[PDB]
Amino acid sequence: SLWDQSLKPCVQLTPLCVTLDCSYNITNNITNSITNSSVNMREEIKNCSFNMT
Amino acid sequence: QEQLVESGGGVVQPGGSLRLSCLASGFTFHKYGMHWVRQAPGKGLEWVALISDDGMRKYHSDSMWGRVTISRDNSKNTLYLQFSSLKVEDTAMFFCAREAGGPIWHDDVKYYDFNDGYYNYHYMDVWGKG
Ligand SMILES: *[C@@H]1O[C@H](CO)[C@@H](O[C@@H]2O[C@H](CO)[C@@H](O[C@@H]3O[C@H](CO[C@H]4O[C@H](CO)[C@@H](O)[C@H](O)[C@@H]4O[C@@H]4O[C@H](CO)[C@@H](O[C@@H]5O[C@H](CO)[C@H](O)[C@H](O)[C@H]5O)[C@H](O)[C@H]4NC(C)=O)[C@@H](O)[C@H](O)[C@@H]3O)[C@H](O)[C@H]2NC(C)=O)[C@H](O)[C@H]1NC(C)=O
Ligand SMILES: *[C@@H]1O[C@H](CO[C@@H]2O[C@@H](C)[C@@H](O)[C@@H](O)[C@@H]2O)[C@@H](O[C@@H]2O[C@H](CO)[C@@H](O[C@@H]3O[C@H](CO)[C@@H](O)[C@H](O)[C@@H]3O)[C@H](O)[C@H]2NC(C)=O)[C@H](O)[C@H]1NC(C)=O
Ligand SMILES: *[C@@H]1O[C@H](CO)[C@@H](O)[C@H](O)[C@H]1NC(C)=O
Ligand SMILES: *[C@@H]1O[C@H](CO)[C@@H](O)[C@H](O)[C@H]1NC(C)=O
Repeated sequence: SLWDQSLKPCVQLTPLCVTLDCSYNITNNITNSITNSSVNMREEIKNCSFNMT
Repeated sequence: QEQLVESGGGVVQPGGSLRLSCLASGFTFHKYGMHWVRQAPGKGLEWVALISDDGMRKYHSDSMWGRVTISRDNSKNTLYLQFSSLKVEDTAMFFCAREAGGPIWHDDVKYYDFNDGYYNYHYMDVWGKG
Protein backbone atom coordinates (compact mmCIF):
# COMPACT_ATOMS: atom_id res chain seq x y z
CA SER A 1 0.00 0.00 0.00
CA LEU A 2 2.81 2.43 0.87
CA TRP A 3 4.58 1.47 -2.36
CA ASP A 4 1.45 2.28 -4.36
CA GLN A 5 1.10 5.56 -2.45
CA SER A 6 4.68 6.51 -3.33
CA LEU A 7 3.98 5.34 -6.90
CA LYS A 8 1.01 7.73 -7.29
CA PRO A 9 2.96 11.05 -7.54
CA CYS A 10 5.38 9.53 -10.07
CA VAL A 11 4.98 10.63 -13.68
CA GLN A 12 3.95 7.96 -16.17
CA LEU A 13 6.18 6.51 -18.91
CA THR A 14 3.51 5.30 -21.36
CA PRO A 15 4.67 7.39 -24.39
CA LEU A 16 8.17 5.86 -23.99
CA CYS A 17 6.92 2.57 -25.52
CA VAL A 18 7.57 3.70 -29.13
CA THR A 19 10.00 1.69 -31.24
CA LEU A 20 13.59 2.90 -30.83
CA ASP A 21 17.02 2.49 -32.44
CA CYS A 22 20.03 1.62 -30.27
CA SER A 23 23.76 1.05 -30.81
CA TYR A 24 25.72 -1.42 -28.68
CA ASN A 25 29.36 -0.50 -29.33
CA ILE A 26 30.01 3.10 -28.23
CA THR A 27 32.97 5.47 -27.89
CA ASN A 28 34.30 4.03 -24.63
CA ASN A 29 37.56 2.30 -23.82
CA ILE A 30 36.71 -0.90 -21.92
CA THR A 31 34.18 -3.43 -23.20
CA ASN A 32 35.90 -6.65 -22.03
CA SER A 33 37.01 -6.48 -18.40
CA ILE A 34 39.45 -8.86 -16.70
CA THR A 35 36.65 -11.25 -15.66
CA ASN A 36 34.59 -13.33 -18.10
CA SER A 37 31.52 -15.17 -16.79
CA SER A 38 29.31 -15.08 -19.91
CA VAL A 39 28.67 -11.39 -19.15
CA ASN A 40 31.38 -9.52 -21.11
CA MET A 41 29.58 -10.05 -24.42
CA ARG A 42 26.28 -9.41 -22.60
CA GLU A 43 27.56 -5.99 -21.57
CA GLU A 44 23.97 -4.64 -21.17
CA ILE A 45 25.24 -1.19 -22.18
CA LYS A 46 23.81 0.44 -25.31
CA ASN A 47 23.16 4.06 -26.28
CA CYS A 48 19.79 4.66 -27.86
CA SER A 49 17.81 7.39 -29.60
CA PHE A 50 14.10 7.83 -29.03
CA ASN A 51 11.28 10.17 -30.00
CA MET A 52 9.60 12.11 -27.20
CA THR A 53 6.79 14.63 -27.38
CA GLN B 1 12.06 37.73 -40.43
CA GLU B 2 14.68 35.04 -41.01
CA GLN B 3 17.39 36.81 -43.03
CA LEU B 4 20.73 35.69 -44.48
CA VAL B 5 23.46 38.00 -45.81
CA GLU B 6 26.56 36.88 -47.73
CA SER B 7 29.81 38.84 -47.78
CA GLY B 8 33.52 38.54 -48.51
CA GLY B 9 33.12 37.73 -52.20
CA GLY B 10 35.06 39.89 -54.62
CA VAL B 11 37.35 39.90 -57.62
CA VAL B 12 40.24 37.45 -57.18
CA GLN B 13 42.76 35.47 -59.28
CA PRO B 14 43.19 31.68 -59.57
CA GLY B 15 45.56 29.83 -57.27
CA GLY B 16 44.75 32.04 -54.28
CA SER B 17 41.93 31.67 -51.75
CA LEU B 18 38.83 33.45 -50.47
CA ARG B 19 36.70 33.67 -47.31
CA LEU B 20 32.93 33.84 -47.90
CA SER B 21 31.03 34.69 -44.70
CA CYS B 22 27.25 34.16 -44.48
CA LEU B 23 25.65 35.89 -41.49
CA ALA B 24 22.15 35.01 -40.33
CA SER B 25 19.44 36.54 -38.17
CA GLY B 26 15.84 35.97 -37.14
CA PHE B 27 16.28 32.37 -35.95
CA THR B 28 18.46 30.03 -33.89
CA PHE B 29 21.40 29.45 -36.24
CA HIS B 30 23.05 27.04 -33.76
CA LYS B 31 21.71 23.93 -35.58
CA TYR B 32 20.79 25.09 -39.13
CA GLY B 33 22.88 23.16 -41.64
CA MET B 34 23.34 25.70 -44.42
CA HIS B 35 23.97 25.24 -48.15
CA TRP B 36 26.51 27.05 -50.34
CA VAL B 37 25.36 27.30 -53.98
CA ARG B 38 26.87 29.09 -56.99
CA GLN B 39 25.51 30.50 -60.25
CA ALA B 40 27.97 31.13 -63.08
CA PRO B 41 27.54 33.54 -66.02
CA GLY B 42 25.29 31.98 -68.63
CA LYS B 43 24.77 28.86 -66.51
CA GLY B 44 22.21 27.47 -64.09
CA LEU B 45 22.46 26.88 -60.38
CA GLU B 46 25.26 24.63 -59.12
CA TRP B 47 25.54 23.26 -55.60
CA VAL B 48 28.91 23.98 -53.96
CA ALA B 49 28.82 22.66 -50.39
CA LEU B 50 26.67 21.52 -47.48
CA ILE B 51 27.37 21.28 -43.74
CA SER B 52 25.43 19.44 -41.03
CA ASP B 53 23.86 21.12 -38.01
CA ASP B 54 26.76 20.17 -35.71
CA GLY B 55 29.56 20.35 -38.29
CA MET B 56 30.29 16.64 -37.86
CA ARG B 57 30.01 15.68 -41.55
CA LYS B 58 29.97 17.79 -44.70
CA TYR B 59 29.47 17.36 -48.44
CA HIS B 60 31.21 18.98 -51.41
CA SER B 61 30.75 18.49 -55.14
CA ASP B 62 33.50 16.38 -56.71
CA SER B 63 34.44 19.30 -58.97
CA MET B 64 34.67 21.74 -56.04
CA TRP B 65 35.84 19.03 -53.60
CA GLY B 66 39.19 19.92 -52.02
CA ARG B 67 39.14 23.51 -53.26
CA VAL B 68 36.58 24.62 -50.65
CA THR B 69 36.13 23.91 -46.94
CA ILE B 70 32.90 24.74 -45.09
CA SER B 71 32.49 25.55 -41.40
CA ARG B 72 29.99 26.97 -38.91
CA ASP B 73 30.13 29.32 -35.93
CA ASN B 74 27.15 29.00 -33.59
CA SER B 75 28.46 31.72 -31.26
CA LYS B 76 28.54 34.25 -34.11
CA ASN B 77 25.50 32.64 -35.81
CA THR B 78 27.57 32.58 -38.99
CA LEU B 79 28.76 30.25 -41.74
CA TYR B 80 32.16 30.34 -43.45
CA LEU B 81 33.65 28.95 -46.66
CA GLN B 82 37.43 28.98 -47.21
CA PHE B 83 38.61 28.48 -50.78
CA SER B 84 41.92 27.13 -52.07
CA SER B 85 43.48 26.75 -55.53
CA LEU B 86 40.87 28.95 -57.18
CA LYS B 87 40.02 28.33 -60.84
CA VAL B 88 38.77 30.67 -63.56
CA GLU B 89 35.69 28.44 -63.89
CA ASP B 90 34.69 29.48 -60.33
CA THR B 91 33.38 32.84 -61.64
CA ALA B 92 29.90 32.98 -60.11
CA MET B 93 27.51 34.58 -57.66
CA PHE B 94 27.59 32.50 -54.46
CA PHE B 95 24.43 32.19 -52.34
CA CYS B 96 23.92 30.86 -48.80
CA ALA B 97 20.57 29.05 -48.45
CA ARG B 98 18.87 27.62 -45.37
CA GLU B 99 17.47 24.10 -44.81
CA ALA B 100 13.86 22.90 -44.73
CA GLY B 101 12.68 24.78 -41.67
CA GLY B 102 13.61 23.84 -38.15
CA PRO B 103 11.98 20.44 -37.61
CA ILE B 104 11.12 17.60 -40.00
CA TRP B 105 7.38 17.11 -40.51
CA HIS B 106 5.48 13.83 -40.77
CA ASP B 107 1.74 13.24 -40.23
CA ASP B 108 1.49 16.84 -38.90
CA VAL B 109 4.04 15.94 -36.15
CA LYS B 110 7.31 17.87 -36.04
CA TYR B 111 10.61 16.28 -34.96
CA TYR B 112 13.62 18.25 -33.75
CA ASP B 113 17.11 16.82 -33.38
CA PHE B 114 19.05 15.67 -30.33
CA ASN B 115 19.14 18.42 -27.69
CA ASP B 116 16.20 19.96 -29.63
CA GLY B 117 18.15 20.70 -32.80
CA TYR B 118 16.81 22.37 -35.95
CA TYR B 119 17.69 19.57 -38.37
CA ASN B 120 16.52 18.43 -41.80
CA TYR B 121 17.77 17.03 -45.08
CA HIS B 122 15.42 18.49 -47.66
CA TYR B 123 14.89 21.43 -50.03
CA MET B 124 16.33 24.86 -49.23
CA ASP B 125 13.46 27.11 -48.18
CA VAL B 126 15.30 30.43 -47.67
CA TRP B 127 18.00 32.01 -49.84
CA GLY B 128 20.45 34.76 -48.92
CA LYS B 129 21.51 38.01 -50.55
CA GLY B 130 24.46 36.58 -52.51
C1 LIG C 1 30.03 0.63 -33.76
O1 LIG C 1 30.69 -0.21 -34.70
C2 LIG C 1 30.36 0.08 -36.07
C3 LIG C 1 31.03 -0.99 -36.91
O2 LIG C 1 32.39 -0.69 -37.18
C4 LIG C 1 30.81 1.50 -36.41
O3 LIG C 1 30.43 1.83 -37.75
C5 LIG C 1 31.39 1.85 -38.85
O4 LIG C 1 31.69 0.54 -39.34
C6 LIG C 1 32.40 0.55 -40.59
C7 LIG C 1 32.55 -0.89 -41.01
O5 LIG C 1 33.04 -1.00 -42.34
C8 LIG C 1 33.74 1.26 -40.42
O6 LIG C 1 34.38 1.32 -41.69
C9 LIG C 1 35.82 1.47 -41.70
O7 LIG C 1 36.19 2.81 -41.93
C10 LIG C 1 37.61 3.03 -41.92
C11 LIG C 1 37.88 4.53 -41.99
O8 LIG C 1 37.58 4.99 -43.31
C12 LIG C 1 37.81 6.41 -43.40
O9 LIG C 1 39.14 6.78 -43.08
C13 LIG C 1 40.16 6.32 -44.00
C14 LIG C 1 41.49 6.85 -43.49
O10 LIG C 1 41.80 6.17 -42.28
C15 LIG C 1 39.83 6.81 -45.43
O11 LIG C 1 40.78 6.29 -46.34
C16 LIG C 1 38.42 6.33 -45.79
O12 LIG C 1 38.11 6.59 -47.16
C17 LIG C 1 37.41 6.91 -44.79
O13 LIG C 1 37.44 8.38 -44.78
C18 LIG C 1 37.31 9.19 -45.97
O14 LIG C 1 37.51 10.54 -45.53
C19 LIG C 1 37.48 11.53 -46.57
C20 LIG C 1 37.83 12.85 -45.93
O15 LIG C 1 36.97 13.14 -44.83
C21 LIG C 1 36.11 11.52 -47.22
O16 LIG C 1 36.09 12.49 -48.27
C22 LIG C 1 34.83 13.19 -48.40
O17 LIG C 1 34.62 13.58 -49.74
C23 LIG C 1 33.37 14.24 -49.97
C24 LIG C 1 33.31 14.49 -51.48
O18 LIG C 1 33.36 13.27 -52.20
C25 LIG C 1 33.22 15.51 -49.12
O19 LIG C 1 34.10 16.52 -49.58
C26 LIG C 1 33.51 15.18 -47.65
O20 LIG C 1 33.54 16.41 -46.93
C27 LIG C 1 34.85 14.46 -47.54
O21 LIG C 1 35.07 14.18 -46.17
C28 LIG C 1 35.82 10.14 -47.78
O22 LIG C 1 34.51 10.09 -48.33
C29 LIG C 1 35.95 9.08 -46.68
N1 LIG C 1 35.75 7.75 -47.25
C30 LIG C 1 34.55 7.21 -47.45
C31 LIG C 1 34.54 5.83 -48.04
O23 LIG C 1 33.51 7.80 -47.17
C32 LIG C 1 38.21 2.24 -43.10
O24 LIG C 1 39.62 2.42 -43.12
C33 LIG C 1 37.88 0.75 -42.93
O25 LIG C 1 38.40 0.01 -44.03
C34 LIG C 1 36.38 0.54 -42.78
O26 LIG C 1 35.79 0.82 -44.04
C35 LIG C 1 33.53 2.67 -39.87
O27 LIG C 1 34.78 3.28 -39.58
C36 LIG C 1 32.69 2.61 -38.59
N2 LIG C 1 32.43 3.95 -38.10
C37 LIG C 1 33.28 4.63 -37.32
C38 LIG C 1 32.84 6.00 -36.90
O28 LIG C 1 34.36 4.16 -36.98
C39 LIG C 1 30.14 2.48 -35.46
O29 LIG C 1 30.63 3.79 -35.70
C40 LIG C 1 30.42 2.09 -34.01
N3 LIG C 1 29.69 2.96 -33.10
C41 LIG C 1 30.14 4.16 -32.71
C42 LIG C 1 29.25 4.92 -31.78
O30 LIG C 1 31.21 4.61 -33.11
C1 LIG D 1 25.81 6.61 -29.56
O1 LIG D 1 26.89 7.53 -29.34
C2 LIG D 1 27.52 8.03 -30.52
C3 LIG D 1 28.66 8.91 -30.06
O2 LIG D 1 28.17 10.03 -29.32
C4 LIG D 1 29.23 10.66 -28.59
O3 LIG D 1 29.70 9.86 -27.54
C5 LIG D 1 28.77 9.63 -26.47
C6 LIG D 1 29.48 8.75 -25.46
C7 LIG D 1 28.26 10.94 -25.87
O4 LIG D 1 29.32 11.60 -25.19
C8 LIG D 1 27.71 11.85 -26.97
O5 LIG D 1 27.40 13.11 -26.39
C9 LIG D 1 28.75 12.02 -28.08
O6 LIG D 1 28.24 12.85 -29.12
C10 LIG D 1 26.49 8.77 -31.36
O7 LIG D 1 27.09 9.27 -32.56
C11 LIG D 1 27.48 10.66 -32.80
O8 LIG D 1 28.90 10.80 -32.72
C12 LIG D 1 29.38 12.07 -33.20
C13 LIG D 1 30.89 12.01 -33.14
O9 LIG D 1 31.48 12.57 -34.31
C14 LIG D 1 28.80 13.21 -32.37
O10 LIG D 1 29.24 14.43 -32.94
C15 LIG D 1 29.21 15.60 -32.08
O11 LIG D 1 28.21 16.50 -32.49
C16 LIG D 1 28.12 17.68 -31.68
C17 LIG D 1 26.87 18.47 -32.08
O12 LIG D 1 26.80 18.56 -33.54
C18 LIG D 1 29.44 18.46 -31.85
O13 LIG D 1 29.40 19.66 -31.08
C19 LIG D 1 30.61 17.58 -31.39
O14 LIG D 1 31.84 18.27 -31.57
C20 LIG D 1 30.62 16.23 -32.11
O15 LIG D 1 31.03 16.50 -33.45
C21 LIG D 1 27.27 13.13 -32.37
O16 LIG D 1 26.73 14.10 -31.49
C22 LIG D 1 26.81 11.74 -31.94
N1 LIG D 1 25.36 11.64 -32.03
C23 LIG D 1 24.54 11.82 -30.99
C24 LIG D 1 23.08 11.66 -31.27
O17 LIG D 1 24.96 12.09 -29.87
C25 LIG D 1 25.37 7.81 -31.71
O18 LIG D 1 24.37 8.48 -32.48
C26 LIG D 1 24.74 7.25 -30.44
N2 LIG D 1 23.69 6.30 -30.76
C27 LIG D 1 22.43 6.66 -31.01
C28 LIG D 1 21.47 5.54 -31.31
O19 LIG D 1 22.07 7.83 -30.99
C1 LIG E 1 42.37 3.12 -22.97
O1 LIG E 1 43.14 3.45 -21.82
C2 LIG E 1 44.54 3.15 -21.95
C3 LIG E 1 45.18 3.48 -20.63
O2 LIG E 1 44.47 2.89 -19.54
C4 LIG E 1 45.13 3.94 -23.12
O3 LIG E 1 46.49 3.57 -23.29
C5 LIG E 1 44.35 3.67 -24.39
O4 LIG E 1 44.82 4.51 -25.44
C6 LIG E 1 42.86 3.93 -24.17
N1 LIG E 1 42.10 3.61 -25.37
C7 LIG E 1 41.06 4.33 -25.80
C8 LIG E 1 40.40 3.85 -27.05
O5 LIG E 1 40.66 5.32 -25.19
C1 LIG F 1 36.93 -17.21 -19.02
O1 LIG F 1 36.63 -18.27 -19.93
C2 LIG F 1 37.53 -19.38 -19.84
C3 LIG F 1 37.12 -20.36 -20.92
O2 LIG F 1 35.92 -19.95 -21.56
C4 LIG F 1 37.48 -19.98 -18.44
O3 LIG F 1 38.43 -21.03 -18.35
C5 LIG F 1 37.77 -18.92 -17.40
O4 LIG F 1 37.60 -19.45 -16.09
C6 LIG F 1 36.85 -17.72 -17.59
N1 LIG F 1 37.18 -16.66 -16.64
C7 LIG F 1 36.71 -16.64 -15.38
C8 LIG F 1 37.15 -15.48 -14.55
O5 LIG F 1 35.97 -17.51 -14.94
